[PDB]
Amino acid sequence: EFVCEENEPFTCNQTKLFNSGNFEKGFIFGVASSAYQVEGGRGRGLNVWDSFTHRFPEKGGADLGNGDTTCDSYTLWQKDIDVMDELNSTGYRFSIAWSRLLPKGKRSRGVNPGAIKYYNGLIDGLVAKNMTPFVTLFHWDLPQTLQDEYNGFLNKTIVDDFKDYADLCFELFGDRVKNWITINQLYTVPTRGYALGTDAPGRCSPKIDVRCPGGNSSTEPYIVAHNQLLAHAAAVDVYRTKYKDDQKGMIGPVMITRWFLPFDHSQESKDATERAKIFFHGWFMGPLTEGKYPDIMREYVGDRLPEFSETEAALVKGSYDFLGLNYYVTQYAQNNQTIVPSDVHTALMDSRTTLTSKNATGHAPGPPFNAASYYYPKGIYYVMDYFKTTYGDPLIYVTENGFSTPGDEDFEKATADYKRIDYLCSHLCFLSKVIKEKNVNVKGYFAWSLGDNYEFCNGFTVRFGLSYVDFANITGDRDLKASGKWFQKFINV
Amino acid sequence: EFVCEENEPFTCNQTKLFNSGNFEKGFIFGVASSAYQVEGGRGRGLNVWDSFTHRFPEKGGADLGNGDTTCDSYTLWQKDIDVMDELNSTGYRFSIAWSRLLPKGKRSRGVNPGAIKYYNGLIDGLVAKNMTPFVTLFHWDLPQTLQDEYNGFLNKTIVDDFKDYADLCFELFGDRVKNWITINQLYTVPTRGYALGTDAPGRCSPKIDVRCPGGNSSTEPYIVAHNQLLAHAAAVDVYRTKYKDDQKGMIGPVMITRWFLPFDHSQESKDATERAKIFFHGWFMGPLTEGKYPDIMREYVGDRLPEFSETEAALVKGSYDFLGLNYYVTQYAQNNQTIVPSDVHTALMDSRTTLTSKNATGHAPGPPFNAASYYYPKGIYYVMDYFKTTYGDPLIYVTENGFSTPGDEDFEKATADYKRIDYLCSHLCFLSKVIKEKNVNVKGYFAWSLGDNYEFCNGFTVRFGLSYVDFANITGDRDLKASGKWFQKFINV
Ligand SMILES: *[C@@H]1O[C@H](CO)[C@@H](O[C@@H]2O[C@H](CO)[C@@H](O)[C@H](O)[C@H]2NC(C)=O)[C@H](O)[C@H]1NC(C)=O
Ligand SMILES: *[C@@H]1O[C@H](CO)[C@@H](O)[C@H](O)[C@H]1NC(C)=O
Ligand SMILES: *[C@@H]1O[C@H](CO)[C@@H](O)[C@H](O)[C@H]1NC(C)=O
Ligand SMILES: *[C@@H]1O[C@H](CO)[C@@H](O)[C@H](O)[C@H]1NC(C)=O
Ligand SMILES: *[C@@H]1O[C@H](CO)[C@@H](O)[C@H](O)[C@H]1NC(C)=O
Ligand SMILES: *[C@@H]1O[C@H](CO)[C@@H](O)[C@H](O)[C@H]1NC(C)=O
Ligand SMILES: *[C@@H]1O[C@H](CO)[C@@H](O)[C@H](O)[C@H]1NC(C)=O
Ligand SMILES: *[C@@H]1O[C@H](CO)[C@@H](O)[C@H](O)[C@H]1NC(C)=O
Ligand SMILES: *[C@@H]1O[C@H](CO)[C@@H](O)[C@H](O)[C@H]1NC(C)=O
Ligand SMILES: *[C@@H]1O[C@H](CO)[C@@H](O)[C@H](O)[C@H]1NC(C)=O
Ligand SMILES: *[C@@H]1O[C@H](CO)[C@@H](O)[C@H](O)[C@H]1NC(C)=O
Ligand SMILES: *[C@@H]1O[C@H](CO)[C@@H](O)[C@H](O)[C@H]1NC(C)=O
Ligand SMILES: *[C@@H]1O[C@H](CO)[C@@H](O)[C@H](O)[C@H]1NC(C)=O
Ligand SMILES: *[C@@H]1O[C@H](CO)[C@@H](O)[C@H](O)[C@H]1NC(C)=O
Ligand SMILES: *[C@@H]1O[C@H](CO)[C@@H](O)[C@H](O)[C@H]1NC(C)=O
Ligand SMILES: *[C@@H]1O[C@H](CO)[C@@H](O)[C@H](O)[C@H]1NC(C)=O
Ligand SMILES: [Ca+2]
Repeated sequence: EFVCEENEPFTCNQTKLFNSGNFEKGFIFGVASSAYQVEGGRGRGLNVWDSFTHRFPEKGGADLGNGDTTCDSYTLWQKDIDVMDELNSTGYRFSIAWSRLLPKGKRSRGVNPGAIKYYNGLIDGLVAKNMTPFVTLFHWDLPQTLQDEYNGFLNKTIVDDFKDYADLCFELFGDRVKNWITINQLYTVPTRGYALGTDAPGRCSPKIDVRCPGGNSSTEPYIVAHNQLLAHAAAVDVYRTKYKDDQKGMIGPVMITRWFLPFDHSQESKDATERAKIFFHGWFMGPLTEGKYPDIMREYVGDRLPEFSETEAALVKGSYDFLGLNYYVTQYAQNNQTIVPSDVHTALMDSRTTLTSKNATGHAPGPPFNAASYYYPKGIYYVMDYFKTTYGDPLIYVTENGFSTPGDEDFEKATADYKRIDYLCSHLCFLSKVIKEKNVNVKGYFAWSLGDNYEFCNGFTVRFGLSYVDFANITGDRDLKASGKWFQKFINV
Repeated sequence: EFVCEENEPFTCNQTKLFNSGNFEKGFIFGVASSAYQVEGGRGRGLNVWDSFTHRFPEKGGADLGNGDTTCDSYTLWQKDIDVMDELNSTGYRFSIAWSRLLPKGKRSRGVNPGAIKYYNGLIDGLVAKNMTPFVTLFHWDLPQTLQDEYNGFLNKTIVDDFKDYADLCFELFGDRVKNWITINQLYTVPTRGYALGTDAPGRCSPKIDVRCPGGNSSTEPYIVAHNQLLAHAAAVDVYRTKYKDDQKGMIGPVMITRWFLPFDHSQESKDATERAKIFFHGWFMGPLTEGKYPDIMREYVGDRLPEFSETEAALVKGSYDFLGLNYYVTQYAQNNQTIVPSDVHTALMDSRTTLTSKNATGHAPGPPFNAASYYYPKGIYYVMDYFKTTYGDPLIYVTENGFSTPGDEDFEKATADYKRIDYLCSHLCFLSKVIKEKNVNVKGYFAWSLGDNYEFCNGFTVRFGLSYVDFANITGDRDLKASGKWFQKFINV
């Protein structure tokens, strides 16, 4: 029995006391990436994130970076496998770019054969290395023409287009791909893309930001999330009834997870802490389980929250085989019953709560994570436990988990990412405890990311990768950082 | 009387004997640019050239450059006026970006107010500086969603969308803008964008280039050019019936002009030289004057050449008030009746001619222009005379004329662009001769370009501007090259 440390110093970076043997045999220790962050613009059509970044370069990052060239994994895909081979990664999570397979958006307008060859090459390369291909259908890279036609997910037309795109993917790669993920972080797009206007497509209220071409921020996020659920339900419907019969695989969505703590020792904070969990996670888990949003959210939002039809409710309910939970940090929750003017009101205010980084006394829950948050290693223990106890204990994979490091660090400092090692071992340490003590059904962990790449809304100012990628010499060998070496030795027996 | 020199050395760089007084008083000596090459990606939607450059970086230039930032005239628009003020330029030619005023392509989908403020600022700045606003409605920057919906100009739908977009421009800027241009270089888009696949949208035959997503190099160019005439006629139709009554302005198209010489002293070359002029110029000038395609083109192309309807023929005929001629170089023409396989045949081969840089004896017609051609100063004299005699009422504006300089030249070499001075004075020299001797109705000349910018299909490998723009320091002062100083002294007499 090992005592996991919650604050510095950390002894989990020693493989003598912390190794893969602390987890059950067959645990998936892997890495992850996103299509827009690695692939690039070559051989693919323009998507919504291209338009958002090009029109508002600051919104895509302070460095004004974009997903045009990044590390060019579309051309250097073999290099990613080489890094994984050195990492002994048994699995890998990547995204299929909709604007690559369907540059014109719709399947009827044509399919890019070069896209199929590229993805087949990567999948076959993983199979030759005996790596499990975790595939994300949608990673926020919606084709641009779809947004210019029916505003993307704001219209229900996207459900049919997403169905056809998913239907084509199963026919091409379903023979080898067995882990299908529909959408990554369902909560992110309606909140940061349709309420705050900080992500693509950039819709927000005029008072929230004049740069937004338009938006309401009080009705659009609920509409977009409602149509996303219908599209996600339709994709699961197609896969099980046509491809699961022969390919024998599972399909499941991925949710963003955060742990919540009371701001102080008051009952109002305790209710606000519970409300934060319900609104942040139950907003989708409720429909995923009972086919309807939580009653408290339904009461609070009222008519601004749409409702699923009888046909839709059956499809949405139980529309998952596994859950790709992603946990990064823990935040404190407090009560905020302040009435807000309509011009600046956002859907995030409907919970009547305020999320903070520090406690009432200014104490952090853990070591610093980024410029404006701190990571709480025990938070992942709570998140897995919360999902297991609140919902019928499902098959859970840690599809995304990582630590941000400043990009201005030189090669020696970036490779010596001992802080990244501390983040990963500690979170894995509490992950092992919750699997053992609480019997939580967690079988896979994917560190984010495989290598340094473009970060949404931040450009290249920070790095999440386990392997350093000198963007001045992207064709050069991508050496593994000290965190990468530790992860391989952690896997190695 | 000055003896115009056709080859080196050139004595036309002395304003003492060759100045603006050689032209009639009120002659417009100005500069020109295009939206995609100067404006940038900020505050505008994605167009077809964005997709072309992003998907095929090599096709957009060896340097892989694109129109994302270039000289950033959207942010530094005052700098362009300052350079023109230093040049004593009496006029200026610019383009209104369709993806800027209408980022979604269709007028019903919304109008960008920030675009209106930007264009009004430039127009108002020009008026305060006594600058003549020459506006090009379309400079090949078609909105991407329009191409992704109805294949751009390949469909007749483009006529209605272009009509509404042109109508909006007259309503906003027609109070001050009096020189409206519908399309720039009508011949270029069907040939280099739908036959060779070298320009946007990149449609070409599979054998011509596998990189092209698809196209027929023998049928698509004639269809696209047919719809351009319908779109061009519609834009003129709107201006005359609604705005010409009160605004009192002129609207006219712009065509690319080349002079042709026999390859050798044979009759077959002489026949081919006459055919080259008909196919290069008469393809549109014929319908613009007589309402029908040239008879020789109709016989040669046959069914692959479309025909105008009775309603369309009346609208297309006489759908111009002036003609913006652009002349750069002269090419030799020879006969070539070689039958080509259909899979590799291009529409350019329908003339049964071959265009060469040198004649049969290997002699160049003039001093070198670029890496693979030479400029013939007397060619502009022939073009004005040929257009005047073949097409009565020859109201002619020289909308584009310039000399390219290699980008690898350092700051000192680029500023000392005496080769550009030699090109400009000599072409202007023959321009004065044809105005007097041949009595051609030429009133304006626009040198290309105002400053160094992105070059289509070439990136930033070459420079056409009269003022040096250090692209590492785009916000820095844009000093005038020796050609810019000469041009000001040419006017300042
Ligand atoms: C006409 O062209 C000649 C040839 O370039 C110019 O003479 C150059 O002047 C610059 C600056 O005075 C010198 O650096 C060059 O060395 C000169 N050329 C040569 C070959 O020595 C002349 O200044 C130009 N004059 C006008 C009025 O444009
Ligand atoms: C663990 O971290 C400490 C922190 O400085 C470092 O010195 C040590 O080399 C690391 N060991 C391993 C095995 O990662
Ligand atoms: C595991 O990592 C080692 C370290 O380089 C490598 O040699 C080996 O090939 C890897 N094994 C697999 C199956 O990729
Ligand atoms: C959804 O699709 C079609 C597209 O033309 C349109 O008629 C309908 O009004 C759209 N609805 C919304 C809310 O945009
Ligand atoms: C401050 O944080 C600590 C742990 O980080 C927590 O125990 C304490 O309750 C917080 N302060 C208040 C007033 O709740
Ligand atoms: C409570 O909400 C209001 C408006 O939503 C906001 O201005 C205020 O800062 C919030 N309270 C705290 C402590 O952040
Ligand atoms: C959002 O829509 C509602 C419709 O009830 C309206 O009352 C509100 O003013 C809108 N928001 C903004 C910022 O206009
Ligand atoms: C870039 O990487 C390549 C790898 O093959 C190497 O040969 C080259 O020296 C590197 N150049 C620089 C400037 O780091
Ligand atoms: C452990 O590492 C060795 C190389 O040191 C490698 O050959 C072996 O395959 C690794 N173990 C597994 C299970 O891949
Ligand atoms: C002509 O250019 C010169 C630059 O030397 C400038 O000072 C002058 O004001 C200009 N004349 C105009 C714009 O009438
Ligand atoms: C445009 O082309 C498409 C076929 O891909 C179709 O919607 C339509 O028939 C065309 N437009 C018109 C006006 O016919
Ligand atoms: C080729 O051109 C040169 C000058 O440009 C001329 O002297 C020569 O006679 C020409 N030869 C032909 C047309 O065969
Ligand atoms: C004549 O045309 C054919 C096909 O376009 C080409 O292969 C041949 O080189 C041409 N002849 C000359 C002399 O260029
Ligand atoms: C182009 O179209 C013609 C007739 O429509 C056909 O004969 C030819 O094969 C086509 N070219 C290609 C490359 O398909
Ligand atoms: C950029 O240009 C400005 C003005 O020309 C100048 O003051 C500055 O020193 C330049 N900086 C660099 C790094 O070239
Ligand atoms: C010559 O330059 C001066 C500079 O102020 C300018 O005012 C004038 O308009 C220019 N043209 C003539 C013909 O003087
Ligand atoms: Ca770009």
